Amino acid sequence: TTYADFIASGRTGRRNAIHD
Amino acid sequence: GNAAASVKEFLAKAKEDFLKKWETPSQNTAQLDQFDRIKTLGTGSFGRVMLVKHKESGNHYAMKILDKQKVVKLKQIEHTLNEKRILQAVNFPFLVKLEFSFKDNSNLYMVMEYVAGGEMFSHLRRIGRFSEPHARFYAAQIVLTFEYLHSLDLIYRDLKPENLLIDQQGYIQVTDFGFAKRVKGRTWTLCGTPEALAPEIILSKGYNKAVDWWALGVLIYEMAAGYPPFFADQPIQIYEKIVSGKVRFPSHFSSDLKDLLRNLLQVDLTKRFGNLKNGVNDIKNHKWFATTDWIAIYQRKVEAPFIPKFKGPGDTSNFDDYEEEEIRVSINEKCGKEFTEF
Ligand SMILES: Nc1ncnc2c1ncn2[C@@H]1O[C@H](COP(=O)(O)OP(=O)(O)OP(=O)(O)O)[C@@H](O)[C@H]1O
Ligand SMILES: [Mg+2]
Ligand SMILES: [Mg+2]
Repeated sequence: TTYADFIASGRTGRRNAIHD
Repeated sequence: GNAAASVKEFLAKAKEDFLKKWETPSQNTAQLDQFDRIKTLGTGSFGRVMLVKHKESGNHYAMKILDKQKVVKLKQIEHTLNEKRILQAVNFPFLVKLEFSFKDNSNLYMVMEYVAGGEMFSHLRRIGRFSEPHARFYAAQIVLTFEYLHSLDLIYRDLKPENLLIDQQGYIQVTDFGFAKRVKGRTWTLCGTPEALAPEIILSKGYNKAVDWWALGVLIYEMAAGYPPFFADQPIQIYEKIVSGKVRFPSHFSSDLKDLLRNLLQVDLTKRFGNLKNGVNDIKNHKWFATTDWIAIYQRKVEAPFIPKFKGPGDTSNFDDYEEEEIRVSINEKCGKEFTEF
């Protein structure tokens, strides 16, 4: 499921900004 | 932000109020030894936000601490000046209030109202996803907030659940003006958070306030689905998906929600809602918002989806725990000229 794929991903925690 | 006290007339007065403060910003309205620092509430890519107690009043606040040397290293000098100059000048119910600001040899400090209900992020991840009425309640507040900010020629540029706080009445407060900028033409900086970037940011094209309306599409999706519309293990894989811009929707999304999101998550700027002749009204008058009483939201008269549990003014139970670090202050001033206006 899309949910399962998200939960198994590395970006389920708090996300940093990008810059530069 | 301060509670509510024609729309064109309101916005005209709001602009006059903003510009006075924009032109003559507040500076140096507290100092470090006026506060006892208690606990870290959150960290982001740039700063650490601590719960603090102001000694003379007994009031709690949320103090954002930025290490000047880190700000320089990460090339955020102008952005940080933007952040403080804008935040001290704005006034809207769903924007966090800057109560004090100051600097010392080592750091910059922005002391905000403490918004005790936690990040939307934590609630969202724990419960999984929000119902459409719940998501809509939060989304309406962002729509109104962007109408306000954009009317002042501001772009916000970092909409995400990590930068949204739930207050004691269950309403939203937007925090983190780190990428906010006052701009009348287009701008070019690659900044934001990968999941929320509009395609035109990623493609280095030049962009405007329409990127905030994209980001609102991302937020509404994420609130209602429990995951973002474009996710992967690394940013570059996210960008490819954004630029592909095919969006797929959960089975449970209403037809109205899908239609709204197709119009926000729209790569074509001639078609993206928020960016057309009728401006924000294309969003406000969309079927998904048919039940939304816009003035009642502004006046905080709508029943909130939930009121966070609060056990005293210094309770931090709605925030994760963070590793603490000493707040060093050198005997030598760092970066004095760069931050003169802070
Ligand atoms: N007024 C506030 N009350 C309570 N907690 C707050 C407040 N302002 C910020 N926070 C918390 O501190 C965190 C960091 O603040 P902020 O987002 O402004 O820092 P940042 O370094 O600019 O983050 P980012 O990586 O998104 O750029 C927030 O995500 C939130 O958890
Ligand atoms: Mg942040
Ligand atoms: Mg930031």
